[PDB]
Amino acid sequence: IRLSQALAKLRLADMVDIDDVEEALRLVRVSKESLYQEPTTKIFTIIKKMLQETGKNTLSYENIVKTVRLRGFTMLQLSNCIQEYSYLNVWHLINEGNTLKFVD
Amino acid sequence: KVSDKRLDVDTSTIEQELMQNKVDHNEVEEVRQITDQDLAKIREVAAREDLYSLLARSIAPSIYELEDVKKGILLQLFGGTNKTFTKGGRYRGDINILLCGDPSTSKSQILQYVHKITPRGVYTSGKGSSAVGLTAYITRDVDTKQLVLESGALVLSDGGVCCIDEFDKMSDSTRSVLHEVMEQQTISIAKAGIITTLNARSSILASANPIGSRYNPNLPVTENIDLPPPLLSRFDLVYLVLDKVDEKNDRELAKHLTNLYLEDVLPVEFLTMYISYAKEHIHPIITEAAKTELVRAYVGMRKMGDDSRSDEKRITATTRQLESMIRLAEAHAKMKLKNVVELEDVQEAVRLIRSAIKDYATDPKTGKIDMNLVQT
Repeated sequence: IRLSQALAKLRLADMVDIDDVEEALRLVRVSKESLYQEPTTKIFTIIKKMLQETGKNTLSYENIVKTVRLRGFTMLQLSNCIQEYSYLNVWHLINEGNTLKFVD
Repeated sequence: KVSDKRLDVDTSTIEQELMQNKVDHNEVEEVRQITDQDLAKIREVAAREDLYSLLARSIAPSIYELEDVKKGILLQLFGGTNKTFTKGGRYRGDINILLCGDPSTSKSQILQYVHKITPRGVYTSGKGSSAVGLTAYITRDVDTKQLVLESGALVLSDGGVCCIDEFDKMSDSTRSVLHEVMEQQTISIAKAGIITTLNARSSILASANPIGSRYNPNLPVTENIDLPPPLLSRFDLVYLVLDKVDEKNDRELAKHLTNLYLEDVLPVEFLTMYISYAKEHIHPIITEAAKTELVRAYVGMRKMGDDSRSDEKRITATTRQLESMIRLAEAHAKMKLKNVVELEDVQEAVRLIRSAIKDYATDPKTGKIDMNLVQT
């Protein structure tokens, strides 16, 4: 709201517009784009290796991060992997990011 | 010494000044005048069926928030019944509230609003206070060039509300002085020039920041707040303010906020007038039917988690919780203008105490909260 108000004040207007809100949304989104500046199957094979050598459908997320880091990867890579195969309905991340559960 | 938009001072603390003013024939008026049309309005509204919701709604008419949070502030304003024994020994009715929870909530506005509605108050930060700055000190007067004694933060807050923000960021030396103010409502000073006991009859309203980014439902509460577990039990109400992502709550909050940047409730004047009337005239006294329920509730609360006491998972129950139930029942009775505390008051008090700590969603073995069950 404050950013849209600032842009409106720069046009010397009285009403606030929608092109002003779009400019604020593009700034808030652009602020964090250096984090996405650059693997999915290789991390998938690693995660399924440690589900076997365990037994159950649950798997602590903290251990996943630690094991994947030692192999050598980036945290962006892991995030891209979890989401992608979360949309293919293979697993879901429950308990606010604490455990990983494979659907059947 | 009056204002339409603020509350009237507590007559329970200035009894002899009222007597002295009449003997001195000074017509400085301390309390406000009530005409009979307005007093008729008072009982006309006090008869309303939805008094409790209406009062809670008009407390902060610009803070879209749970009514449970607002009801605690409303009952804090009324305060418990002050009792005086004729063999020495004073029991007071001050309520103490803690607002823990994620950042990016409206806790900060509640403290400001309460600062500005109570007649006497001081606003303190966490890492900006000293024991000397809270109790007393000696200073040089540039007029007479002599040394005089001056009051501190907590003594200036006598008969009012003191708001401590960022309580968790405060040193153990500064937290030491609050124990006596939360136990006996006094302070004892033995310094060069002064050896005496001072009256600090103040209400405490504190907000604390959780460790790390956000509140973690997977850990117990004692591991989320950087405060010794024994200190957490001195507060009458502990409010866990949790953030959940839910589409109809978000929609309502966004519409609420956007409606303010364009161009029923009780206005400020009438709310303050009603509260002052109630705080001035009526005095509630408890009955046996309430005593039965109070004892039953305390025993039930203690029996719970009897095994989970060695491990600090939940907040262990003490006698201060019994006294908290007494105080809240008396405050709810004072609201609605009764002189009798019936069973409904105790049931409402226990309901509120459990609802604040979110005990309707906590696993008594691990200390974890199911967020699927925390509804807005």
